[PDB]
Amino acid sequence: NSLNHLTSQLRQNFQAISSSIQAIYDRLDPPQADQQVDRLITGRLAALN
Amino acid sequence: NSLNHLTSQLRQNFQAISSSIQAIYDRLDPPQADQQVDRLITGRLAALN
Repeated sequence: NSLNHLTSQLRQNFQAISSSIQAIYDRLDPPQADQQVDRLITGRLAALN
Repeated sequence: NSLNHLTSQLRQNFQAISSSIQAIYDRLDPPQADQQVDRLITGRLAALN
């Protein structure tokens, strides 16, 4: 159960524009993408916790 | 490891302007800054949990 829960957390957006990081640097300039990607980093660190 | 991990999480912004509360105030109006301070509260209570 722990692995299926952990892997399914990668679908979450965490109020980001996209759940795929490459889809963020493709859409926005690098300065704007960092403040969007940061939500994916924090949300997925909490998933590991 | 539990002490330094807990203290390092005080650096985080949790999608606020800054990690310092006194920086959230003196930059923003009170009712707006109140919403920003709440972001630090949830992030740091989760760190304690």
